[PDB]
Amino acid sequence: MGISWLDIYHVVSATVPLYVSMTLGFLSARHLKLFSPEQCAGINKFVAKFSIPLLSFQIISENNPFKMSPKLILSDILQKFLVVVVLAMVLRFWHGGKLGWVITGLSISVLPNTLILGMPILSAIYGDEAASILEQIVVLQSLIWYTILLFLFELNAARAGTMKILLKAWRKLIINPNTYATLIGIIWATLHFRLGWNLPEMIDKSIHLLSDGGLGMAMFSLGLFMASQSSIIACGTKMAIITMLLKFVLGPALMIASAYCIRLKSTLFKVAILQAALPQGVVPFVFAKEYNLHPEIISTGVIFGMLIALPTTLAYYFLLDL
Amino acid sequence: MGISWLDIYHVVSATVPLYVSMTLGFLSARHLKLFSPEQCAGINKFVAKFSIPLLSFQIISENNPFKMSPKLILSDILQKFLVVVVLAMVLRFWHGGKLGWVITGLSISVLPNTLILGMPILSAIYGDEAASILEQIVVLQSLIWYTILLFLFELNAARAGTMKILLKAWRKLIINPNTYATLIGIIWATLHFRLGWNLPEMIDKSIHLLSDGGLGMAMFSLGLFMASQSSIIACGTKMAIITMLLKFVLGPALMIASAYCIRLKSTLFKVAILQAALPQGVVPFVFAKEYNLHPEIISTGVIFGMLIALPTTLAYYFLLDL
Ligand SMILES: CCCCC/C=C/C/C=C\CCCCCCCC(=O)O[C@H](COC(=O)CCCCCCC/C=C/C/C=C/CCCCC)COP(=O)([O-])OCC[N+](C)(C)C
Ligand SMILES: CCCCC/C=C\C/C=C\CCCCCCCC(=O)O[C@H](COC(=O)CCCCCCC/C=C/C/C=C/CCCCC)COP(=O)([O-])OCC[N+](C)(C)C
Ligand SMILES: O=C(O)COc1ccc(Cl)cc1
Repeated sequence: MGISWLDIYHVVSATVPLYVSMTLGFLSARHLKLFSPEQCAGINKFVAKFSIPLLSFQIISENNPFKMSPKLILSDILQKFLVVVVLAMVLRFWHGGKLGWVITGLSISVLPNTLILGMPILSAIYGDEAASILEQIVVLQSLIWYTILLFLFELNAARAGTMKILLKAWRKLIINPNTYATLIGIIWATLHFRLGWNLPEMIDKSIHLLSDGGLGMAMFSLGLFMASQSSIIACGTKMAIITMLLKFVLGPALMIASAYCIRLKSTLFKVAILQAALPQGVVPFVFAKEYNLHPEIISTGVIFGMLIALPTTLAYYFLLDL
Repeated sequence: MGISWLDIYHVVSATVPLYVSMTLGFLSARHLKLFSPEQCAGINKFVAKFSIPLLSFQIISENNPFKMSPKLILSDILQKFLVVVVLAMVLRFWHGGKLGWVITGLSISVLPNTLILGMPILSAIYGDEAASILEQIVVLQSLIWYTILLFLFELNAARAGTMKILLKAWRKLIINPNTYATLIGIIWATLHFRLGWNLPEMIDKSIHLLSDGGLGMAMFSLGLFMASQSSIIACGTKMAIITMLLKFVLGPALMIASAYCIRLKSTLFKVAILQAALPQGVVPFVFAKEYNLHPEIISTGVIFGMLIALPTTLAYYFLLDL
């Protein structure tokens, strides 16, 4: 069946540390009362300005741009376009600030946590044939989709003529370290994998020194933020259910539609579909907190996702084989 | 001059990442204005409360108490006794508070940086045994000397009769994260090296996620604090010389005296002496900044010692080697 009992344990081992960090952050902010809200904001700003950009640079620079499969990229782009279209259509009939929910909808719908909790799960269920397609997904995710998400965040922030707002958002984006990180990362990937240049050991050691606890500190900030809320389900039960349906019932459905449209055939099809039902991630939450765009919804989604990501992933895996 | 030129590159490569993190912190605090003073204090608090204790626990757990060299421990204790007596005597006849000055002196004089700026250097200049000796010294440091320094910090904070103040310092020490970290690390090292109780990966992964970036974060905090002051050499002129002649002319000299007192022989007599003539670690800084005890003096020493680490250590190597 593939469930075994020595793989769903690998999943739990990969997931538990992210929970230990969140619990430590929450206890520190709530019961121990170490960090004031300003200090928590400073920690989150450090995560968003240094850890995340450096991790994105590493991810982009450690993958060959000339080996990425065009079909996978087309499928990912089509999924993102479809989710944008459906969210825009929904926000017209039902619901002021409409762009804010689009960013939130995209954050919790088409940005799975493929980096950490998507690697062991999928690598075990299908082997190494799924441990080289989830890096093509993660690199594309970081570069293209975090650049676009940051542009949308800046545009929304500037909103509160028309070319003035776009110009202001673009000007604030070029100063954003994430853009520089992604651009330098892709340039270095091209150079390394075409001309063979190797990064000097000093620079690699410096980057690995300053951006090694990025995931742990991100979880710490995410746990700090839930110390400032009244309940674990900050948004509410009704909104939490929608947050789950937007991540495990809509994202996977749009990914299946995109894969069918692109006609994915080999394990690419199943890995592409089953990686869209993965946990939500924390980078979207980090951005939401930094720009203060419905952080409660994102962070509430992250927890319950990471809880229920195993049963849903196994259900999708059983469905696919059928 | 006989030292192989590759050693110089090893030292420079081991030292560059720390300077890079320091420069990034300084720029973010002073030139980019990313962090307010409260946010910098929060980052330093996070480093001191979650990164340093976990790193110390790791260091203690990955050492075997039953292979420790008694002569090395006696030499290390005798250095700190000699330094304590000499510092008290000099502060007695000549010269706030004496206890605070004693703490600063014992933080700038008998607490070098061995973990990072000692292994690649003293192991690439002497051999492989030096790595084990430095590991033992670092374990002694993080186990007993950091705890004693924290107790002294708490005593100074309380002072700023005797039994009541000592009791208050003890009460404030038992809850300190470092105390619990070291007291659990020693017990776990005993259990793991006497019974084979390997630490489950679910816990090692959590500890690493929350402690890998501890060193980079400490350097970043040092850079932020240095940005807080006006000039790079904040302490002045007679506090940047009487702070380095106690770390490179007294810290090593009293180790040389203690080595003859204990009669260290072979490589030990040299590794144990040249490890004392190394730059200051950032943990004593972190502590001083947390407790606000003349942090400028420690920061200046840390900044100016990493530059002369190679000249001074080389001079000691070519002097003792005779
Ligand atoms: C068995 C495995 C070990 C598990 C830990 C259990 C230890 C023994 C049991 C209890 C004591 C432990 C208390 C620790 C919590 C901090 C101190 C405290 O106690 O919190 C605080 C003091 O914290 C602090 O400064 C900062 C928090 C430090 C958290 C430490 C996180 C890093 C931990 C590193 C240790 C590494 C351990 C290795 C684990 C792997 C082992 C295999 C005092 O508490 P309070 O009530 O007095 O005031 C608090 C309540 N108010 C605010 C209302 C007065
Ligand atoms: C030989 C040994 C020594 C070599 C050391 C090598 C690397 C050191 C380590 C990391 C890089 C140092 C940080 C660079 C920051 C650039 C400025 C910036 O990221 O944007 C900064 C903003 O930043 C920040 O807020 C965050 C600061 C932290 C930067 C983190 C960057 C992460 C990206 C890393 C990729 C770099 C890889 C190294 C190169 C490898 C390929 C050759 C904008 O200022 P601006 O001038 O770009 O535009 C400003 C325009 N206006 C003047 C109008 C304002
Ligand atoms: O981080 C550094 O470079 C200073 O070296 C040490 C770091 C942590 C401990 Cl517990 C002891 C020494």
